Amino acid sequence: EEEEEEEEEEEE
Amino acid sequence: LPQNSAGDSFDASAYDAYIVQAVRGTMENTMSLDDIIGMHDVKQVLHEAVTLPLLVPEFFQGLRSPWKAMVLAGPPGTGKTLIARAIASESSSTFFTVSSTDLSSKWRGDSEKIVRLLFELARFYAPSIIFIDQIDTLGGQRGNSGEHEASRRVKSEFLVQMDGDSRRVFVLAATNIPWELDEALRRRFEKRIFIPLPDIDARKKLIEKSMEGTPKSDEINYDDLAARTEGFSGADVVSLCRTAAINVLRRYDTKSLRGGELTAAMESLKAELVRNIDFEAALQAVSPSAGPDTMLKCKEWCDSFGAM
Amino acid sequence: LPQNSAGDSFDASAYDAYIVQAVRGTMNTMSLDDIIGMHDVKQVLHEAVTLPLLVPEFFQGLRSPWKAMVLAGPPGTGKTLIARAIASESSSTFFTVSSTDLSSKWRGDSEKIVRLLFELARFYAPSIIFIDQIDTLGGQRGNSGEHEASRRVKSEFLVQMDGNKFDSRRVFVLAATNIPWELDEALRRRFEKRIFIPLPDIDARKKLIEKSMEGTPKSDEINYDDLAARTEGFSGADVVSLCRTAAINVLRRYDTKSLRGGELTAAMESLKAELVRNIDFEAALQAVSPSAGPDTMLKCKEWCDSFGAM
Amino acid sequence: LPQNSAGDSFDASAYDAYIVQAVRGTMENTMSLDDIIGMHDVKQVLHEAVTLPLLVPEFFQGLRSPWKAMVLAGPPGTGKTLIARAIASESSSTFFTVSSTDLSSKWRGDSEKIVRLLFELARFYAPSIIFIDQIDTLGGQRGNSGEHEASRRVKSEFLVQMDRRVFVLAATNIPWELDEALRRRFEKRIFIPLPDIDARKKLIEKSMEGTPKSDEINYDDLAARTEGFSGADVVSLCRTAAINVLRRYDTKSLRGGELTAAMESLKAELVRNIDFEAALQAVSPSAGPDTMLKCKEWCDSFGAM
Amino acid sequence: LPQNSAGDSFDASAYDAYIVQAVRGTMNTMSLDDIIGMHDVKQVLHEAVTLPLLVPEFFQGLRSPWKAMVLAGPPGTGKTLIARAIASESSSTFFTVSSTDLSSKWRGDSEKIVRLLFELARFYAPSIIFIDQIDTLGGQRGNSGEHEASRRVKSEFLVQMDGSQNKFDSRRVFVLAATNIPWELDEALRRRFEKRIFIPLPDIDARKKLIEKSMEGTPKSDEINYDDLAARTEGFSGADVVSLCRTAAINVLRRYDTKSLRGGELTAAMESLKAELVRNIDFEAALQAVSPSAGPDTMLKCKEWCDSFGAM
Amino acid sequence: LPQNSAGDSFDASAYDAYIVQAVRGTMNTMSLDDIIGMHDVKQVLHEAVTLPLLVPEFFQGLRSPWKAMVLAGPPGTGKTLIARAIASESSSTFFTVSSTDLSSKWRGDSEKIVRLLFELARFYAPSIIFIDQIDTLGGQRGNSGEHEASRRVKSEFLVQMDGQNKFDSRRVFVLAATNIPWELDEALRRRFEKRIFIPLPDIDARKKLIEKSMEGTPKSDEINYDDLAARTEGFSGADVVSLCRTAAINVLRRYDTKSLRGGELTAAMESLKAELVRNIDFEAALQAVSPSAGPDTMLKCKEWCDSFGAM
Amino acid sequence: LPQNSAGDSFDASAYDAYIVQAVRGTMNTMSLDDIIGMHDVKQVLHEAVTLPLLVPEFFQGLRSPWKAMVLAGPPGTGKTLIARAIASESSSTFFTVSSTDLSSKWRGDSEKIVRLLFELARFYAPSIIFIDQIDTLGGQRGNSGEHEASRRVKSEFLVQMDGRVFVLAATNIPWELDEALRRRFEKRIFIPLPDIDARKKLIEKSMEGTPKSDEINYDDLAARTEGFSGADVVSLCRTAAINVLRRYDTKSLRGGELTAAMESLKAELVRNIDFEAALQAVSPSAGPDTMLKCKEWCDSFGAM
Ligand SMILES: Nc1ncnc2c1ncn2[C@@H]1O[C@H](COP(=O)(O)OP(=O)(O)OP(=O)(O)O)[C@@H](O)[C@H]1O
Ligand SMILES: Nc1ncnc2c1ncn2[C@@H]1O[C@H](COP(=O)(O)OP(=O)(O)OP(=O)(O)O)[C@@H](O)[C@H]1O
Ligand SMILES: Nc1ncnc2c1ncn2[C@@H]1O[C@H](COP(=O)(O)OP(=O)(O)OP(=O)(O)O)[C@@H](O)[C@H]1O
Ligand SMILES: Nc1ncnc2c1ncn2[C@@H]1O[C@H](COP(=O)(O)OP(=O)(O)OP(=O)(O)O)[C@@H](O)[C@H]1O
Ligand SMILES: Nc1ncnc2c1ncn2[C@@H]1O[C@H](COP(=O)(O)OP(=O)(O)OP(=O)(O)O)[C@@H](O)[C@H]1O
Ligand SMILES: [Mg+2]
Ligand SMILES: [Mg+2]
Ligand SMILES: [Mg+2]
Ligand SMILES: [Mg+2]
Repeated sequence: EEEEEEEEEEEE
Repeated sequence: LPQNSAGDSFDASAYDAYIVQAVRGTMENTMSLDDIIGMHDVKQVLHEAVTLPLLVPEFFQGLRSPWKAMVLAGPPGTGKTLIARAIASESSSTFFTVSSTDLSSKWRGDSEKIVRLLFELARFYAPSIIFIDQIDTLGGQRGNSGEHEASRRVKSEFLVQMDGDSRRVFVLAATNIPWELDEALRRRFEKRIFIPLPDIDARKKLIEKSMEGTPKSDEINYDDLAARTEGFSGADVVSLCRTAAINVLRRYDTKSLRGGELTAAMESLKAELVRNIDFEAALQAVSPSAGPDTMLKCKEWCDSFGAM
Repeated sequence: LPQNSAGDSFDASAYDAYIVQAVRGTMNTMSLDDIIGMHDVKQVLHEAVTLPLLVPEFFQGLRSPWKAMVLAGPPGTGKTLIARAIASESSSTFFTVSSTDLSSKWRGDSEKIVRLLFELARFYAPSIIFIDQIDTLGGQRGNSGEHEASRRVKSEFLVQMDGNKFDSRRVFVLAATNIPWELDEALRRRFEKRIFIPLPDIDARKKLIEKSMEGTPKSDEINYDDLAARTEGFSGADVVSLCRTAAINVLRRYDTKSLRGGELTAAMESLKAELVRNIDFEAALQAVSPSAGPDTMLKCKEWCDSFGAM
Repeated sequence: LPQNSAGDSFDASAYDAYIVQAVRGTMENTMSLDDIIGMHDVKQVLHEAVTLPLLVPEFFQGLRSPWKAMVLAGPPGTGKTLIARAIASESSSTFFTVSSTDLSSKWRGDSEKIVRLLFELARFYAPSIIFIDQIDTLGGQRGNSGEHEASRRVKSEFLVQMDRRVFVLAATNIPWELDEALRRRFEKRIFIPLPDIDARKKLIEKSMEGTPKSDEINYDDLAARTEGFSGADVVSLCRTAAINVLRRYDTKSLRGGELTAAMESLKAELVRNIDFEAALQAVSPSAGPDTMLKCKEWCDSFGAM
Repeated sequence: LPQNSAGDSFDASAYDAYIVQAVRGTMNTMSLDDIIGMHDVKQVLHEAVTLPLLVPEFFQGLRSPWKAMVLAGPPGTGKTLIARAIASESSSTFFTVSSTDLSSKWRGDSEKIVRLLFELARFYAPSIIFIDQIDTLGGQRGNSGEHEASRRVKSEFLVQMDGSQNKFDSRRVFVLAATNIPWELDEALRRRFEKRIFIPLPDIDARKKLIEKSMEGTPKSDEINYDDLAARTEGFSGADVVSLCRTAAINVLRRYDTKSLRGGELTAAMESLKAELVRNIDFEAALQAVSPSAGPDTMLKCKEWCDSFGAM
Repeated sequence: LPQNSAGDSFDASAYDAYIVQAVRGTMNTMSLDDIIGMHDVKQVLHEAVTLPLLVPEFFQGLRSPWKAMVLAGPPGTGKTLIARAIASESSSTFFTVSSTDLSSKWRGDSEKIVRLLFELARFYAPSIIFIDQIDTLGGQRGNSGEHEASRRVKSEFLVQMDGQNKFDSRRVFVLAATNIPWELDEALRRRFEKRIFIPLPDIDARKKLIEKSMEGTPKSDEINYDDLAARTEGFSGADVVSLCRTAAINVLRRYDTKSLRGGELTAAMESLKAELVRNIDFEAALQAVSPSAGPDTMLKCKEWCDSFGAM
Repeated sequence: LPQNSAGDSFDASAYDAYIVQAVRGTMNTMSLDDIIGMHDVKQVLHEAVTLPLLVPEFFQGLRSPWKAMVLAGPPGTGKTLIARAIASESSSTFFTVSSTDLSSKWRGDSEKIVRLLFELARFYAPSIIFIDQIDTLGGQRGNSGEHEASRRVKSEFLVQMDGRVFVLAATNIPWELDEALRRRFEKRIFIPLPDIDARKKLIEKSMEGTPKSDEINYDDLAARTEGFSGADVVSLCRTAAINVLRRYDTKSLRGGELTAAMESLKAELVRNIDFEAALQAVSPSAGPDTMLKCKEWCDSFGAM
């Protein structure tokens, strides 16, 4: 019972 | 989920209870296809893809199977979300509406199941119509830089779902940046049409169609106001009409009267004509949201790749 | 969430707690008659906010009230002041969002805070949304260094801000900026009033100097015409700063770095009755210079005289 | 689940019911392999890999074992999925269909269970063909910058699970983004080219087999004027020709009355050669010649044709 | 997070853990007579920090206390020193913010740090914030090739530095900043920083008083003519006169032979050395061995800029 | 991050797991008398590292120890050699930083490496940080083609290097090395006190280097070190060792030793152990390698350090 | 583990009993002089492993004994053959390191194995270890979406590289190497394409079981295979073998009596036309661009 999410990274 | 015609039923069992609420959140007879002026080509394509399969469906068989997609592309103010409302009002078909925000969830792998539920519901209910607004979002080439991992599975679900059972769906998209589309997605949109700014004779009909219903003078020369715009975007002519109509409120100054006998002055200003001084004083205060190089870029792309 | 007029209640079930909190977190007593100048901005705010409450039998057909307005001009001229004066004089629900309420590190919250904002603004009242520094938020769309999650926010502002002949609840989106040539071409169309705001001329600085100096005891020697003619290119904020530096220059003549603790408040009682003399203005007018030379005023005037709808 | 041949049964008791549902939801409207124009080499490999071991199972014993993989690369519109559906139809092999929305797996540690159950169910029904469509997705670099901690398990589950006869097809538009360890597991990387001058005339003559053409036998001219048409555009050319046969009688003026006999006046109307000329002025190719050159260079560098 | 005075608390539930830690991580014996020169900066600090704590009934209305100051000058003089001097000799909490705290890998974590910073500085006290090296943080806003996340940091400073719309609940805050490149600030952020002040290189009397100040605590002779050292260091900055005195103080070690005695008889010669004075030979060799980090084009450009758009 | 003196440990909680490894990746028998010449460098390193270690009661207040040094000049003179020598001379902890360690993909993952490096240098013993080739890290700040992620690195150095300064906890000493000392900042030069310049050639130094490189058991007859010093004009400190190396390769390259096996294979290998070199292979070694450095760079660095350099 | 020379013995009771069993399973008359190219590699090995062990006072001090080398070139040259020839020619305990001898399921035991390997290398003899496929072992250290254990095993790798034991590298993709890894790699030599020597015997071994005519000349085919890798000759003979099948007609006619046509095709033997059509249809998967980038890398970061 371990859900998953999505995140946002920014790069250069 | 309501039942369709002929009393069938959908079995939404493998999906969570908030996906189906979103798709149900995406899902009359006021407007008509005569209120829009110009745009004969897209009206012909709509007439041969939406209306005429309903009357004589023993003709559209084999090679003459009806069309399956369309893209309206052009300058940002010429009227291409108006024709989606005009085809939703004047049809007997289930009309979905999907923007770019009814696809995203912060959980992994629920963004490419909303699309599959949308296409399965659009097949199951009716000879339906899907209207994906602003298709340049969820577009773009797939070998781009800075492209997220879920935002490629969205494009792959659109790619695998939009091909290949006499049930009809007619996905209709609208954009104003057409060159930023995928190479294997603008193959599926079998008709890519251009819409220009209105010419000298369309703008006179637009002036006369917006101005009717409001009492005016008989000394307005409409041909001068048609020949005097020269570059108005077709949604700015309505703004010129509104600034001409509200200018009768700025001639009788109401900023001095506050409460005292005002509501009878707003009756004496209720039935006052729109004279030519209103249009002459409204032409010096309305300018287009110009920069016609966007229109020239869209003309070049739709003259090198458009399939009317 | 609170209720509204007529006792209804909003049903916020599909949104998480920290989104409805971030929209709840963005919901003195000055009048519109203290803003110096800006007559046409007052006119559009008049016939777009005030008159649809008194007589709504007029604004029905072609005369539906305006739905947007963008102010544009040089920095420090009177934009956020007209926004706060509209929030203080009207009876509307007022939203003050900015570029930092619409951002979160999860995927799919930036384009849901906007949707929840517009749904509450159409549910509650004849409300007014005031988006500040919109040049940060809506840039040019087909650009070079654009992260993907800003395209969805610009698309959400494009979708929400134009939509049946029912649902006669009003929402008026007022926005301010000072670099207007960076707005998207699909978003510059929605703001159907794009008024320019100028730096004050030689007759609107006399009223400003007279307005900011009510309360402090001045002499009868100062002549406001010479002080209006020696300031050229001053903004509103610089004129207020000059009128502040004059009274602090009244303080700066006494050596108050010397007394340490003993009866300093008794020493500060002889100072709280002194008059602001002409010498203080002749010193403060050499102590204060404008903040920027004219290069954005001319560019904003060349923009709003070709693409603007006053 | 159903059973298999010879009366056995599969015991899928260690998985949840919804994983069995998600794999069972993927598993014959007759096409023929002669209904595809061009591409004799792909049919050659499909022949030697599917049809011959049914008939001569003694010849394929040791080192002459058949191929066990394939991946088709090329431009959009050249007919990759038609080969897969045609080899799905006219075969007694169990077909499958895997896509990237089928390995969704919102929970943790569950996508690899779907993949392993698929490859266990393929080696249960003894002939089997799997068609992983759009293998661009799930085929990123295994040490890439923005990647989850779960997709690498998917690629590792393939790379352990690719090694009872199976056969795995694929198809791509952008084949250069395939991984290096995922490339050498595929025994045959074939190119799919655009139609030449000879194939286009056959395609225009095959698509117009139902509607009556009369004298427009100038098919060499239509094979000459369509310069860079991508195979799936000449079908749009014939379709636009038939709808332009509809467009010459102004039908947007009638309102219900006489919209059957006039529609019977067009049911026998033959396609003149004014309509093909009016249809070449309103159909253009869907792209430019860029991705063709890029996939051509990638097949020249890596493609074991 | 600690409590403030008057026993209240702070409800930091809306922000994550590491943002609260990264704002908490930015939170004596100096005095404002240890700064030679700089009269008007001391005057502005005296009438915007120290006087409202004593007489709060005076500064009400038009005479409201200031809320910004930017120091602009050459890279030698004392700008970082005046911030620590006003931090020691006051009773307000001090926030040292550099440009390396407003930085995180994720999207939307710089502006939340700036928002939490200004909320904490308004919650605790009549505090002051010292943003050092402001020109690496707010540049121009419409340049060619800036990131799309530094723009939101500049917009967050623009929205947060003016505000507190309620005329009641007035809790004071004060932003201090230092720059070497003052012609590269945004035209909209330069308005909020009222009181732009130039800081010059030291004059003759400032050099003489600074030599007198730094050369106490170490015994010198009586043959040193300070006027010759004050008139011969023409063009020296503020942080080079201290280097001149340090070289002149270690030249009394360089004249003895300590490299020769390598360990053996090294602890013995150091015993008689700590009371040996410094004669004029050491200052002569220290003048011969130390040059300024010159190039006054930057001083000339910064002086012309703060003479055009400056407000003392 | 293993440990330090007195058994304490660091709390690397606020930093990621791929940054602390990149700072850990920045951490033999070279004598102090191996380097000839360079007396100013040895004097400053002596009075700033070794004498503060032994008697710290002398160094307080005005006589605080130094905190910086720049070694600027022509290429091939021995700056890295002085770095390694002062590493081996004391028991100090030696970090090494170039421009290829301070580069990552994500925005703001490069400004943390500098802060963690200085935090570890303060947390450990008296340590030496050796920033190599600083002409790339700190250039001019208000430049024309300055990247937006290279101004914050320079700002991090400016803020970190001057430091809330009294009761000095642990000494750190930061070196530098460059060939181009005019394309350097105006706020990073000032923080680098003791900026000094080192030249490549000297005739007694050239004589001492050919004395200190000659370890050949044969060739007691080619001692032309006066002529080897007169033909050492325009030669750097690196050209002399390669000159001795090409002399020792021309010892066995003057006589053809190819296809020598089967008959007297072992005797052909040990006869070159006493192969007497003469002026002929000496002259061939002279004409092998040319001085590939012009006088313009050395003249420009001398004209810079004569005007902006504190010895 | 067996005993070593000069009477010593290891007691590895501190470490695990399964890591030693994973390192003990890695401890002939091959080609001594059959490599007619790259005699400079023979010279540097002649002066690095043979000459400092016959006369150890000739390569000392200024004559510096080397410690590492990185072989770089095509995949058709003898990268394994040279290390195997020095292994079968010298009398040192040749170890080998691929990407398979370092992987374990537990955390904290993936770094101890290289410590045990270098300890056994120093303990047994003046050995020679060869890291096989270094191109996957060490890449970029400061990468992003890679897990942290690769950085830990590479830091343990750097912890024991300084220590006799002659490490040697061989790479096919050298441009993935780190800027800090290449400091110990003392020579990144440019290795060219090989001669005829061993491809002809692989042609002869790879066609057994298949009937062939007596008109095929293996010298002309083995002089035309300049640059083929190990599996590329197998691809050549597979193209010829399936060309024997595809020269006949079985795609057009189907069903009726295909058994006799297939048996007559199976009786058929390889001609010269099959190999001539195969050399123009088995084009190498090794494209003519990788050797160019290896040339630019050995010109840039190596000394070759
Ligand atoms: N041909 C037309 N006939 C009548 N009204 C029109 C026409 N074209 C534009 N309009 C005006 O345009 C307004 C609607 O905007 P429009 O239909 O242009 O959406 P759009 O701007 O195309 O959408 P987008 O912003 O995505 O481009 C209507 O209020 C209508 O007054
Ligand atoms: N027309 C005006 N009448 C009276 N005061 C004014 C006027 N214009 C500006 N001011 C003064 O200027 C100060 C700041 O005005 P305002 O808040 O509009 O700046 P701004 O334009 O919002 O700044 P920015 O351009 O950075 O958004 C106010 O304190 C106000 O007193
Ligand atoms: N060689 C061919 N023979 C018969 N039909 C063809 C051929 N080439 C293209 N077509 C037509 O082109 C259309 C597209 O086919 P298909 O979907 O296989 O293209 P695709 O490029 O494989 O799709 P995708 O872009 O998803 O890879 C089909 O409807 C088919 O009628
Ligand atoms: N006005 C002054 N009075 C006394 N000492 C001064 C003065 N100005 C500078 N100094 C001396 O200069 C040294 C360093 O000054 P400081 O650190 O303030 O420079 P800075 O403002 O940081 O310059 P930058 O910000 O460009 O690096 C201090 O040790 C201080 O003793
Ligand atoms: N002054 C010197 N004293 C002793 N040895 C020297 C001297 N100069 C050069 N050498 C010798 O020359 C060799 C090259 O020196 P080094 O490796 O330091 O080059 P470098 O000075 O770092 O070059 P660059 O400054 O261009 O980076 C060293 O091994 C050193 O032994
Ligand atoms: Mg629209
Ligand atoms: Mg404002
Ligand atoms: Mg396909
Ligand atoms: Mg400073």
